[PDB]
Amino acid sequence: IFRDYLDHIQKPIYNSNSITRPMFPGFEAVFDCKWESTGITFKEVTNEDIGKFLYNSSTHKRTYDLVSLFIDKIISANKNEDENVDVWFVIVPDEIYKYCRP
Amino acid sequence: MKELIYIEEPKILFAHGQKCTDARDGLALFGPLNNLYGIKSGVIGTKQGLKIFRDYLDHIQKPIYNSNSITRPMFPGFEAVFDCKWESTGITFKEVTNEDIGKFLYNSSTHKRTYDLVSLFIDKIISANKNEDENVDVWFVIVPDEIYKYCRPNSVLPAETYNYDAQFHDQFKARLLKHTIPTQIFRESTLAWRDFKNAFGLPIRDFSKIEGHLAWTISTAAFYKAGGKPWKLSDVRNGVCYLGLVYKKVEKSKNPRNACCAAQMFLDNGDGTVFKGEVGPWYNPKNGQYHLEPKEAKALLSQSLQSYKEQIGEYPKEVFIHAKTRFNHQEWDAFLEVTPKETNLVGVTISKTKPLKLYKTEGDYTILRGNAYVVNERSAFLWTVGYVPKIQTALSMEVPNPLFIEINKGEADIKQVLKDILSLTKLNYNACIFADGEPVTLRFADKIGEILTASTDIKTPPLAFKYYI
Amino acid sequence: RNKIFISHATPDDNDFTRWLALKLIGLGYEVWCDILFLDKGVDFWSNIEKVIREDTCKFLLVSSSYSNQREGVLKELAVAAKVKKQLKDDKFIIPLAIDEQLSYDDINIDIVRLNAIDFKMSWARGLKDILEAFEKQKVPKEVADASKSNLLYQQIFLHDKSVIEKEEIYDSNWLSILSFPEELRFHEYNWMLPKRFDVRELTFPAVRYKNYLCTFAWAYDFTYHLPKTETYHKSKTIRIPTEEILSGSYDSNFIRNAECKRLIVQLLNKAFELRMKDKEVQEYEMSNKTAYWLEMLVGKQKDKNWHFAISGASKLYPFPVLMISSHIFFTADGKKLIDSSSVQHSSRRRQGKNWWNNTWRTKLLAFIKYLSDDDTSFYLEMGSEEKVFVSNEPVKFKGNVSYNIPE
RNA sequence: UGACGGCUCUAAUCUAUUA
DNA sequence: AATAGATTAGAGCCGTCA
Ligand SMILES: [Mg+2]
Repeated sequence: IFRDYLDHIQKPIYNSNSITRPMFPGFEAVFDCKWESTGITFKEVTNEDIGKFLYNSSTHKRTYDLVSLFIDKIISANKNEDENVDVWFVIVPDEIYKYCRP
Repeated sequence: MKELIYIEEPKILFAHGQKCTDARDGLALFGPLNNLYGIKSGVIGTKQGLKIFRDYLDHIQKPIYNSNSITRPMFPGFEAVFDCKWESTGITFKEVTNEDIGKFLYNSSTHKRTYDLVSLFIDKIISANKNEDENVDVWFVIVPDEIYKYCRPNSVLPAETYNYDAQFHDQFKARLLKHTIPTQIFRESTLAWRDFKNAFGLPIRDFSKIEGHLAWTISTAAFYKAGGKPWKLSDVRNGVCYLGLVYKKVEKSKNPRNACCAAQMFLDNGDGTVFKGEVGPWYNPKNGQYHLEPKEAKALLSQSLQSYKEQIGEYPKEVFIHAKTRFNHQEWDAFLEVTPKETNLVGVTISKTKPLKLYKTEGDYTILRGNAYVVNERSAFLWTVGYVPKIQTALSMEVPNPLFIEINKGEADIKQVLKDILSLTKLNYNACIFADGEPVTLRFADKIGEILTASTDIKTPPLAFKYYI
Repeated sequence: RNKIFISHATPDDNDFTRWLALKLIGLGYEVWCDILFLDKGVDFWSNIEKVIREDTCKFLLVSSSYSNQREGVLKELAVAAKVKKQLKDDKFIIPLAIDEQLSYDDINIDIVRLNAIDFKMSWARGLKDILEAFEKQKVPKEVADASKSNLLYQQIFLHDKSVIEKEEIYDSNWLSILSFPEELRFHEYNWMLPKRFDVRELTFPAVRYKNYLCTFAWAYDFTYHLPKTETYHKSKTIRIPTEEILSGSYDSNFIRNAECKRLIVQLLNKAFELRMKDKEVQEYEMSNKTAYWLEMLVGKQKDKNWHFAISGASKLYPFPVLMISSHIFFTADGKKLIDSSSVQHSSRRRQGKNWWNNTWRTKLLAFIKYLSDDDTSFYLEMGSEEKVFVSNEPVKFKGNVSYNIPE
């Protein structure tokens, strides 16, 4: 999904009404910088763990487990590797967002 | 009469699936594997240091030549080589006032002033990383010469901070480990060498004839530290794992308490090259002894096997444990009590303290590089340093020494061991050279060991080499 | 017409010309240049004009302080101008400026009015400009290929220099041990010799072991130092031949094989030390070993004379040898060593700078040959009637691969 | 600490024997 | 606490042209 979306916004995008909402002329035509799917560094997270954790019936416990799962990976990637990554985008399934309220 | 054997060059791989024996030639002809877009650099230092770094970056956008183009390939420019942008406009500056530097470098105690200076620099680096918007790929630390002169452990000046190494470089690199910030340390006399002179009007270090070599080295280090893949080995076989071991002394404590660190290398199965440290420092309480107790040996081998299995999906078919020492029977019994049934564990010892020198009878040029003398089915000498006909010169200046390789344990074929040891000399990402004199499994493990021996607070350190080298 | 003609100064613009020609050949173009050919000669002229007149499609000129006012370049430009008039192509000649010392107002009259491609500030953008110009003018080209460039590179700078099948012989720093006495013997002076005698000062090499004496010497040798030895029953001497313990086929509760080998090595080292004392050669106590030197093997370096020196250690693996090392030591006047280790380090670092392979090996063989006893050997006196014979020529090694040393 | 190579100086530990 | 042999690690200086 992320790769699709990044490829999409490299070209100009228009709205239905161009007065209320001025067009989007494309990412590089606007921001004078390169952001494509060539400077990505994937960190696969198997759906098995995510599914397993989100069944404990205790909201605080499962929130803690999910946050730990994600941040451990992000921190290891930051610290123990030579790669330079600026913004760490987190794609989260919908069910995780829905069930993470008090 | 004794008989020698020759071993052919291993060759390395570049972009477009093209093979070459040299890294400079293959980088100038073909280019690197992956596609970076550009290096955004953060520069922490004084004002003059920032100007020096800017001037150097403006200098390596163009061709730079050596004195001789055969002995030393020339540099056609950073963007010509690496197909990415590293220019002095994507720079963020974090000023370090000179008054603070002068203040802290006077306490008459090496440990305290070293701690104060490392704290000074890493405070700014950490604050910038935590609470700012600019993205930085590598941090370039410009250091004056006065700081470099007096911060060595055996440096004379003409308790709380005593639990640290008295070396600025190692303490700096260790105290930034839990943040995972790639950094490159530069002296001020390295980037602007023409300006620093002795009391005769001449440079202390003369790079006049080797400017292109310096540009190659610095550019390759910067490219690798920012997430670039310059090259890889071309004939790594499947199911083989290479494991280095090196010992250091955790000095400055009641117990010398030797520690051990390992480095790993195998094939990705995607035709890549996995080359990362395998370290959680393992200790031996007894002084002077460089052997693992059974528990530590079991833990080390179990961890390495599990890492290989997780990356590949199966256990290795062969494990070569390169080391600078011999193994005892307790060590190898502990090693063999966790290895899978259908795996072959071979323990090789690479020694350098063994006098032997071959002299050609006629010329003033030394023995050819890849020569070897096989004493026995379990021993052989190997010349990793010697004349290379490709560059019409040798890798040393006097008569070079060979390596004494011994199959200490297991059952292997010595010729293949020599062939594998020669190829491992072609992965020194910390330099841009024709070839190294030692396998890189035993060198990067040593670097890691000497980095995470300058502090005691390190837990579960990173394994990517860009945070140590 | 497929060729792209590059004109330059042969000995001066070689680096840039080679770089650009190889880059263009990698991109897939066809290039003609005088650095792309071997076995030249009568090729010059009568073939340059033919290629300019009948094969060239673009005439790239490298403009620099060296190519300005050069006869060959100017003549080639004249031919190229005539060819440009002959065809309907105003963009047939494309100057390339690279020399920062060539001001754009100091250009020769032939190209003062032409639009050039700039290379001074960087070569990457100049290459891009050339590529865009060629694409805009529709210059012929094939599919891009750089393996072709590597193959061509080899045909010139790899054949002129690769490894060659050639049988050579080397000299090493090992000296084989030729003779061993027949039977090492242990003399039982059970509480007869003094308890703190410091047996290292005796006339022949000895080594205490239990209540015995490990030596190669004869039963009633060293009687001057041990007066009460004549009354000694010789049958209590535990005699073990040297060959059996050397081959490893001897072991008993009294002594193991490894211990016997170690004591033999100790005896050999002490014998070498004593003999070098006999040879009347100067000493130099290094950090852990001792060196030897003579008061060319001695020479001059400014205010300090350099002295070639050797140190010797005897080993039983791979085979019984006497390994030799090489050092340099410095004196104020050829007779007294300078008592400064830092100065010695600096002097030895700056003196071996100009010493190549032949110097090292010749000096080593000269020093070793000077210690030779009679004709081909050198003996270590282990006793009154016992000797260990050592060679004066080092061991040779053979190999089938070498290089051609093409100056 | 931009590399690499070659040197020199200073500690240990083990093994055998003697006190 | 001595005499060896044999094996390990640590610091620190010097050269790279021709
Ligand atoms: Mg580096």
